[PDB]
This record gives sequence, structure tokens and C-alpha cells, in this order.
Amino acid sequence: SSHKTFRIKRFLAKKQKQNRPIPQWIRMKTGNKIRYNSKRRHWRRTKLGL
Amino acid sequence: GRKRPVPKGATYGKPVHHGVNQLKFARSLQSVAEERAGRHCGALRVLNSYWVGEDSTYKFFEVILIDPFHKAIRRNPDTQWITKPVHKHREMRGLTSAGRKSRGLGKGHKFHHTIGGSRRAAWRRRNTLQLHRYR
Amino acid sequence: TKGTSSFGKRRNKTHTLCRRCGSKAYHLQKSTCGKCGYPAKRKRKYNWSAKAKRRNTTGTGRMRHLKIVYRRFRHGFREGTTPKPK
Amino acid sequence: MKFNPFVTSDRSKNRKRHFNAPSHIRRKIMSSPLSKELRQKYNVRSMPIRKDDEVQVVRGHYKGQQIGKVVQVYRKKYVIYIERVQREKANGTTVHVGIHPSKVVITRLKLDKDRKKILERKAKSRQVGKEKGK
Amino acid sequence: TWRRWHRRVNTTQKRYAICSALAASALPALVMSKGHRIEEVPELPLVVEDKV
Amino acid sequence: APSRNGMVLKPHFHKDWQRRVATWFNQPARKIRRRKARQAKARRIAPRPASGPIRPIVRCPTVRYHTKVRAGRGFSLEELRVAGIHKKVARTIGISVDPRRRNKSTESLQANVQRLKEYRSKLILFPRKPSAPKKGDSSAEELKLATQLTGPVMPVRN
Amino acid sequence: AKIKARDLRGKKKEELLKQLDDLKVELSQLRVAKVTGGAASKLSKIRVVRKSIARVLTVINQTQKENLRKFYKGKKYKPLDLRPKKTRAMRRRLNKHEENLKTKKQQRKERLYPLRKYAVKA
RNA sequence: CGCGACCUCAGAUCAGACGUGGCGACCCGCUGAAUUUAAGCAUAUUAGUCAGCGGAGGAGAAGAAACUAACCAGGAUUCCCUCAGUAACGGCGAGUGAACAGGGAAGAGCCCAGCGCCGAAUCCCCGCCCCGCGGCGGGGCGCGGGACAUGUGGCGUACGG
RNA sequence: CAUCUAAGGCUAAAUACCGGCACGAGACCGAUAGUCAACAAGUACCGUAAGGGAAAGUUGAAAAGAACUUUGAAGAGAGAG
RNA sequence: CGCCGCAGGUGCAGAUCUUGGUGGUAGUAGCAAAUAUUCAAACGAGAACUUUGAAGGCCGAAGUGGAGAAGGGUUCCAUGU
RNA sequence: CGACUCUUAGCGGUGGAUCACUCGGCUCGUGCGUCGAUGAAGAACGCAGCUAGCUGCGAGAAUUAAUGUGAAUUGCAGGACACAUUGAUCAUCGACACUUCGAACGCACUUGCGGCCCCGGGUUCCUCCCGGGGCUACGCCUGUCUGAGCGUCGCU
Ligand SMILES: [Mg+2]
Ligand SMILES: [Mg+2]
Ligand SMILES: [Mg+2]
Ligand SMILES: [Mg+2]
Ligand SMILES: [Mg+2]
Ligand SMILES: [Mg+2]
Ligand SMILES: [Mg+2]
Ligand SMILES: [Mg+2]
Ligand SMILES: [Mg+2]
Ligand SMILES: [Mg+2]
Ligand SMILES: [Mg+2]
Ligand SMILES: [Mg+2]
Ligand SMILES: [Mg+2]
Ligand SMILES: [Mg+2]
Ligand SMILES: [Mg+2]
Ligand SMILES: [Mg+2]
Ligand SMILES: [Mg+2]
Ligand SMILES: [Mg+2]
Ligand SMILES: [Mg+2]
Ligand SMILES: [Mg+2]
Ligand SMILES: [Mg+2]
Ligand SMILES: [Mg+2]
Ligand SMILES: [Mg+2]
Ligand SMILES: [Mg+2]
Ligand SMILES: [Mg+2]
Ligand SMILES: [Mg+2]
Ligand SMILES: [Mg+2]
Ligand SMILES: [Mg+2]
Ligand SMILES: [Mg+2]
Ligand SMILES: [Mg+2]
Ligand SMILES: [Mg+2]
Ligand SMILES: [Mg+2]
Ligand SMILES: [Zn+2]
Repeated sequence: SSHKTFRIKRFLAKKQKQNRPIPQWIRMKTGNKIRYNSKRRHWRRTKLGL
Repeated sequence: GRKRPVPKGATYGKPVHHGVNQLKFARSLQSVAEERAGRHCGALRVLNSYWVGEDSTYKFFEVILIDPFHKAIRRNPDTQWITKPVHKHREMRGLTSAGRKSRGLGKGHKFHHTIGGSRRAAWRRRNTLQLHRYR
Repeated sequence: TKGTSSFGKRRNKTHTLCRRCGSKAYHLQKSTCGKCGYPAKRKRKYNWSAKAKRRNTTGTGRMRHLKIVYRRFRHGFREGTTPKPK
Repeated sequence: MKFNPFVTSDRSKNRKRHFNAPSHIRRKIMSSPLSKELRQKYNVRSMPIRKDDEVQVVRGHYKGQQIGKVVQVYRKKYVIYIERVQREKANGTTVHVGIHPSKVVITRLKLDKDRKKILERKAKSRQVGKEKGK
Repeated sequence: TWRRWHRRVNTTQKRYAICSALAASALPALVMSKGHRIEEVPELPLVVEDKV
Repeated sequence: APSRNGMVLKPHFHKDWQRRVATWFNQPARKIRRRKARQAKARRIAPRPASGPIRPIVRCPTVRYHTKVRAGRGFSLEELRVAGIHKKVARTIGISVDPRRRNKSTESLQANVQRLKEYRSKLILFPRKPSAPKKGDSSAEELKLATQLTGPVMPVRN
Repeated sequence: AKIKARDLRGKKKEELLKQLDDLKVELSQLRVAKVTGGAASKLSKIRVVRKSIARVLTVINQTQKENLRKFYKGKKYKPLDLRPKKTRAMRRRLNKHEENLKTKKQQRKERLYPLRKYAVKA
């Protein structure tokens, strides 16, 4: 909602920040083994914990 | 005595465990007094206690407590033992005189239940299957 | 109607985040965490759930202090001393 | 064989130590034999590989007597790069081919204060070892 | 883990097996049938001086 | 269900025995650790007997074992008095003393005080300060004759 | 042109704080260049300046702390951060003096009947 | 009718300390079932076990006899072998069930209260000086405070003193 | 007659150890096995919550990971390497 | 891997068996609740569905309109694919 | 003749069995056997030039110092680095530092609001405003200060 507490807004901030694709130069690292961000989240598909 | 704390006196089970009244605590009231003194004064050590009076509904005891960190206790041997970490909260483990009386400790034919140091010590030794390497 | 219709009416949260243990089990109307029992001084912990115990046991987090204690134990917890300067 | 009870002979453990070795002991692992002339001049046999010393490859596709100067010690990949040991890739550029340091011999050593001290220490320990065993 | 990994053998039987193994080690046919290449060995109960 | 002849067997396996099973795979390690501790202790008490103090001659109690004689906990106070040894000096010179044992006959009493005299004659008492000898022992008698005894001190025989 | 803590330690509080002010100004300019494009030279100088700030602050804090320890040396009560941080349990133990003092009765036992050294012949 | 002594209580963000909470495999104190077995089932069994609560330590607990025995007597506790699937318990059914002696691992003993004697000999805190910082101690001083005769310390504890 | 002296206190060793720190080993398992977890696993995700809980190893010695030409808007192809 | 011994978590068609994969069904059922679309042009490789204009309609102010609370948490807005 | 269908084989798909591998487990054993108001376990939020997770770390934030080592780190860039008017990296780790919750401690929290003592600024010291620093939990022991009582007394 529009009304929210500071703690909720800070929680939503971190989830927003970490919901981004991995860098392209990560794929070039040695012994990478990482294909794509497996922890991506979409607002409509998966709802946050709160 | 200890009334069993079940709602409406219902102890769901076999008739042998239907008892609510006439049940008795396994530790004496003197031990309970020592435990309540020790819990409140958690920074002190219970030493002993004694009876000072009673009426129909109350029993009164006086518990000797020691400050383990006072210098009159720390600098004196023959009383330094109470300051060791192993001796904190004796009254909650039945190590005082009142608490120990309820454990069935003793020497000889009357106290075979506690050969091993305690009732559980005896029970484990008697109920462990010693499977050696060569049988 | 107990099924789909009644699911539309749920919009009021029972639980929120807990300032201790950080789980969404803090019952608002009871003011008590259902996982740690926060307003109680002691952590809620039951031996009938060994799986739940090992989810939040020591070592599952960071051990900012304990990992230094184990390292300091290997030299006897020395303080006030420095290596011999070059 | 091995008698120290505190030293492991487990294959799985040894491979874990080798591939998770920190950099300062990767330097020891990435050692190279010295040439016969240097093995006579100094009383040392092997020496950890160095950035600016000259080697020659003794095994692989790049065997030969050509002396090439090391230009890179890639400790993470357990390889070293040498001057003309390179191949031409598709787009036309040239890239170095990683070569394990155990497959080269150091013909010239990039000498500084630390290198001279290490050579003296290794040689002195060898002299004590042959003195004990004489 | 309590699978009874160990067995106890009688001391008289364990000593018997030692005597049989020693007696068999003196017959060239039995040692050769173990494949031990005793072809130029001067004497099968091969005894060397105490200097060794 | 029984089947033809056999014993009536009563196994005591009705009580979840599997949660209390003592394996003995650490028995060889325990024997090594015990043997190491014995050797270290013997090194600690350098010339003193490794096994420990001298124990008295004691008869076994019941009618099954009274024909047999073994080692007791310590010499009684009556034994020490007639042997002429202080009950607090005995422990310092390696004699174990049992203050709660009393003698009932003069045969056991005299056998034990003769044992004390044998030990007291065999004892090599190092002077407290090795530079200054007061009353302990001659230098010749302790120069090399003082070796650490192994096994029980004068073992009790039947 | 880097900053080494070894040469920082001779300096005084006035110039150490001046050096901290200069480094902080430089870092704020580097953060400006970071958001305004700048260059990789200025972007990579951010870590260099940041470690230099930590180096100066470590020298300042170590100097002040060791001065405080010298000031409270020999005083009965020290601040809690100047006291040893062995372990909570190890700080509750009896100290070396009172772990090693004995009653006059036990002293008399050891005087009269000291443990002897002896050997028994076979 | 105020001033003091004591007693019993109270307040303080008083000076200096201590407790809390975690882990919890092992250890101690409680509390404590039912499934199950008995071919049903209620005593019994499961089991003083699971779950519940409290408290510790590197071990814990126990521990120097209000003991065992009945012998030509042994001699703190703890652990192993054995006693012994025994004595005994039990709808004497299903089932349960130790100890002593013996052989070993280890081995270590002791302290108060009381009764007494000694001019409270005793202890804590605070200052000042010196020797050292390593688990804060020593030494000296203070007609410096307090504790304590409603009993501190030394001798001394059943092995007698 | 024998035996001890309760209602106060301390005490190491031998003993225990599916949690922890650091090691060693194995007639064990070999990616549907072995821990739930060989991998960004108590993770992703599910439930209001208590709690439930996965799947998922392998290019090659070396990226030398296919420059360049050609059809297609590209995915994708044909040559070439 | 054979031979001599040793030791098993040692032999599968079934268990409405466990896990994974794959068929026939089958290019099948279906993509049928709330009246409705049409012309031209642009961009574009490509237009029933995008954009613009022209028509014809519907919601018909208790709206398919304009705003909020709870809930969601960046879905807001530009640019590009 | 074909289509369709069945069988067999070659080739190609789909699928991921088998086999080989193994920085993982499981089991046994050994030595230690160490948390916390000097603020633990746990949680949250932050910190990289390009960094989402894992990992590390705490506004000194993928680390400072010291010591040992002795030329790297690396996916790209940049930049030091006479390696002796001293040093990359890594390891060790004894110095320093360590945000907010949390036993969690001024009161309270799905919010927020005080009080006391100092310091700097607007004031141009007096107390209003802003900022900074230190305190302000409960229980309890010893001592201290201030006390209460038609409690027991003494003098009056
Ligand atoms: Mg939805
Ligand atoms: Mg019953
Ligand atoms: Mg319903
Ligand atoms: Mg509600
Ligand atoms: Mg005394
Ligand atoms: Mg105070
Ligand atoms: Mg606790
Ligand atoms: Mg039944
Ligand atoms: Mg039945
Ligand atoms: Mg039934
Ligand atoms: Mg339980
Ligand atoms: Mg104890
Ligand atoms: Mg005890
Ligand atoms: Mg006694
Ligand atoms: Mg029998
Ligand atoms: Mg029973
Ligand atoms: Mg022995
Ligand atoms: Mg007295
Ligand atoms: Mg496979
Ligand atoms: Mg698996
Ligand atoms: Mg496509
Ligand atoms: Mg099978
Ligand atoms: Mg099948
Ligand atoms: Mg159709
Ligand atoms: Mg249709
Ligand atoms: Mg209309
Ligand atoms: Mg609307
Ligand atoms: Mg939009
Ligand atoms: Mg195929
Ligand atoms: Mg550094
Ligand atoms: Mg509010
Ligand atoms: Mg009055
Ligand atoms: Zn919580």
C-alpha cells in the first residue's frame, strides 16, 4: 500500500536491489559454473514473504 | 502434596495413571524452599537451610546463601570451593543436603538403586548392552 | 462458500516480521513470535523437531564472535602482546 | 613409505589441498627443475618459477632448445606463459599457451636479494644432508 | 556398527597354523607353487649369517 | 510360537535396547592410552615403585574364599603402631594405611607387621636435599642400587 | 605516492587529522567523478584512497589507545575496554594469588610430613 | 520533648562487583505418557522411556561407611569381567530382575560445627609510600572506616583430641 | 552378639561423549547411491503459522569456444577453420 | 579380468510398487458467458489483432468513468529487443 | 503402381541408462574439549571500479595494522610495487576497529517520545534551537549516604 513503515520499505528495497541479472563478465571467470540468476523473482508469479 | 495439573482432573490414559489427588512430589519442601531462594538470588550460591517454623498451610525455612565473588570468600580457603564454576546452582541439581536426601543415595543394601552415582547412572549401566569386539 | 469465494476475503495479516529471529511468525494480535517466542527471554526450542533445531542452531549463521574464539583458543587467549618487530 | 600419522595419504584429501591451495603455497607447488649447468653452479635441484626468468619447454608440443622468457605466472590456473610459446586463434591474434612449470627447465634465474637467499638456504641444507649421510 | 566384525581363534589352533605354514615353507614344491621363483636358491630353508 | 522341543527363552529385548548399545571399537585405543598413562606416571615418580604403595596381607571374607590371601587397601593403625611407624609418615615413605580396618587375630596382625619390617629394611630413603644428607641413606646404597621397582611391591603369595 | 602506516606513526594528532581531511576530500571528489563518468584511473583510485583513510584512522586509534593504556598503567580501576578480554569464564576465575594460597593447617601438614623420594629394592 | 544507642525496614543513575541469554552429544534434579506385548483387556509391559521443565563442566555425578558380612573376615567412590538371566518380583501370566564375595583399571585423602584454650589472635574497604603489572600481588604506615562477642582466627574432628 | 556412628562439607584418577575445534583411517556409497544437501542446500519453492523442502556433477590437454564467405529479418543453414 | 579363498546392501515382469522418460488416444476435445465490427494510411521483412484518421456500436453517472483504504512492491515512466 | 500397417537392419532424432571418473558423504578412532552485559548464539541492513547469489567483511565495511612469506591478483580495466631513505600477493593473526535488532538495558515498537551532565554553533551564556560525547534496565552482595517506626532503650 501507499502507507508503509520504514522497516517494510527497507525490506522491499533490498529485494528490489537483488532482483537483477548477473553481470556478463561473471561468465568469463575461472571455474564459473553459473549460468543465470536462479534466484530471480517476478512480482506476479512469486509473492514476497511479507 | 502435588496435585496433578490436568484440566478438570482428566488424565487420559489407563486407570493406573488416573491419580490426581494424593500424589506426592519427589523432593521435599525444604528442597523447594532452597530452589526458590537460589533462583531469585542467582548470583549467590545456596549452602544449606533449616526449619524455623510452620503452620497448617505454610512451612518456613531459612537458606544460607554465599556471595562467591566477595573477597572474604575468595581469599579464604576451606570456602573457596563454593566459588568454582562447577558449584553454581547446587540447589537445582540436588547437591545441597535437602536436595540430596531425595535422590536415594547411600551406602549398602538399602540403596542399590543408585550404585553408579545416581538413579539414571545405575539405570543406564544396567540397561546398556555391552557388545564387545569378540563375542 | 468455503472455497474460492472465501479466499477473496483474506487481506488482513496475522503475522509480521520478528525483530528477533527475523521470521514472519510474529503474531501481531498476540504480540508473540510463533517460531522464537520473542517477548520471552528464552528462545523457543523443542526436541520433537530436530530438523527445526538444526535450521537455527549455532553455526547456521555467521558466528562473528565464535569463529574468533576458536582461533584465539589455539594460542591460549593471549592479549597485550605483539610479535617481535622487524 | 610414509610413517607420520599427522600427514595424510588419502587421495581425496590430497587433491583437495592441491586445488584449494592458497597462493603462497601455490608458489612452492609451481616449481621447476634447474638446468644441469645451474644445478652444478648452485647446489640446488629445483626452484619455484618466477616472472622474469628464462626457461625452455621439455615436454609437449613445444619441446625444443629455444630459450624463452617467462612473461606470466598464472598461479590460479597452475600454468606459466613463455615468450614465443603461443598459438594463433581464429580471428588472427596470438595467445599464449599455458604450460605447467614442471615441464620446463630454468636456464637463467632472475636473481634478486630474495632469490639469492633462497638458493643459499637450499644449497646449505643439501650440504648438511650429505654431511649427515656421508 | 555392531555386526561382529571380529572372530577369536583358539591359541592352539593359531599355533597349529604357524607350524603348518613354517613346515610348508621348507618344501620347494609348495613354495614354487606359490610362484616364488626359488630356482637358483641354494637351499630352501635359506639361512644367512647374523651380520644381516 | 514354540515348535517341538526346545528351551523356554526369555530374551530381555523388549525395551528399545538399540539406543543403549556399547560398542568396544575403542578398546584397543583405550588399552594404548592406559599403557601410555602408566608409563608417564612411572616416569613422574622417578625411583619410586611404579605399581604404587605396598599393600597388606589380607584374607578374603566369605567361606568360599577364606582359604585364599590377597592384597588389602592398607595397613591398619594397630599394625603401624607395633611396627613403629607414624600413621602420617607411612604415606610419605610409600606405605598405604587403612584407618578403618581393625585386626581381629594376632596371626594376621603379626604377619602384616613382619611385612612392614621387610619393606622398611628394603627401603632406600633419598635425603630431602641431595647435597646435604641428614638421616636418609648412605650414598653407596642409593648411587645405583635405587632402581624403579616394577610389579606389585612384594607381591602377596598363597 | 602511497601512504604507509610505518611513516604515519611519527606524526602528531594535528597533521594526522589534516591528512585524514585531505584524503576524505579526495574520496568525495572521486565519488563525484564516478557518477559523472570520469575515467578508470579515477575509478580505481577510489580503493586506494579508501585504504589510505583506514590506514590513517588505524594509526590514530592505535596511538590514542596505547596512550590510554600508558595513562591507566598502575591504577586500581581501568576502563572495561582496557581490561583483558580473555573469556567471560576465565575472568571469573580465582586469580593466581588466591589459587595458590593455603590454610595454616595445610601448611603445617606439608612442613611436618613432606613427600619423600625413595626406591624399593627387589 | 528534643537529642542519641540499637533493632527492624526503605530509597539512591550512591562506590565496587555478580546473575540473566546460547549450545546442550555426554552429566545432574524433577516431571512423565501412549503406541506396543500379554494373541482380547483393566494390574503388569512398554518405562521412570519419548515428549516437557530446570542446572552445569571439560567431564559431570559419586565418594571417604549410620558399609559389606557372619568369615581364619573384608574396608571411600567410579569403570570392566563375573556373580547372573541368578536371589527375588509378577493377572507367579506375558514378562521383569539386582547385590555381596572374587579378578582387574585407578587409587588419596580430608575439613568444619560442637566441647575447650588463646587479652578478636580474625576479616573487608579506603587512603599514602615503595617493589613489580599479568591473571593484580607483596611490604610498610594511618588515635583511617566497617564487619565481628547473636562468635572471626589459631590448635583441634571419632584414625580420638 | 556383630557392625557402623545418621540428620554438616570438600576431593584427582580410572569412566561418558550422535554438539564443537583439529586431525587420521576404512573389505563402506559412488550422483535415483552416500547426509536432505558432491553444485549460489536447509537454497528455490509451499503454508497465515507451527513447519514442509527439492531438482541440479562431467567440452577439451589446451578455448585452440569456429576468423572469413554466402542465403535469410533473425532463429537457423551451407562452405571454411 | 581369469584361477584359489574370503565378504555381501549380490540376480526382478508384477507389489493401484518408487523415481525419470516415452507412446496410443490425437493434430483429437477444444480455444462458444456479458450485441461488433469496417475502410484507408503509416511504421515494419512480415498486420484480422500495433498507431493515426474516418465510420458503425457498446458501457449509459448504482459506468467498462474519475479517485482512494487493505493487499501487491516497482507492476509507474521513457528508450530499445 | 502407390498409400497405410507389420517385421528386420543402416543412418538420424528423442531420452539420459550404463561405464569410467569424484575438492562429497557415511562409519570408526585420536587429541583438545573454548560462548555471553568487556554484550553471545541468532536476525536485519549495508560494504567491491564493473558484483545478483555464495563467500568475506562492518561506515576503517570482499578489509586496517603487525609478523612470516617473497612478485603477484586476474574475467576486464586501472594502478602501484628501486623487492635495501623496505615489499605485490598469500598465510598467520597477538594491535586496532566492529552499523541496527537480539539476554538487549532510558520508555516503546508493524509507530515513536523523554530526562540528566558536559562540549561546539545560531545565542553572544541565560537559557531557547541545532549538532556531538557520556549516562539513564531488572535482580542481587559488600560497603556509603539519606532516612522511617505509639519497635527496644538512655539522657531530659
Ligand atoms: Mg496473485
Ligand atoms: Mg498398565
Ligand atoms: Mg471450512
Ligand atoms: Mg486476528
Ligand atoms: Mg581450623
Ligand atoms: Mg553505582
Ligand atoms: Mg542458563
Ligand atoms: Mg494386547
Ligand atoms: Mg494381537
Ligand atoms: Mg486392542
Ligand atoms: Mg527428553
Ligand atoms: Mg564434582
Ligand atoms: Mg559430593
Ligand atoms: Mg568418617
Ligand atoms: Mg551361568
Ligand atoms: Mg522395570
Ligand atoms: Mg592396580
Ligand atoms: Mg572458633
Ligand atoms: Mg551416472
Ligand atoms: Mg542425492
Ligand atoms: Mg524462434
Ligand atoms: Mg537387495
Ligand atoms: Mg521393471
Ligand atoms: Mg477441433
Ligand atoms: Mg472456438
Ligand atoms: Mg447504450
Ligand atoms: Mg473506476
Ligand atoms: Mg506501462
Ligand atoms: Mg537412439
Ligand atoms: Mg596488510
Ligand atoms: Mg502507535
Ligand atoms: Mg524510635
Ligand atoms: Zn521470532
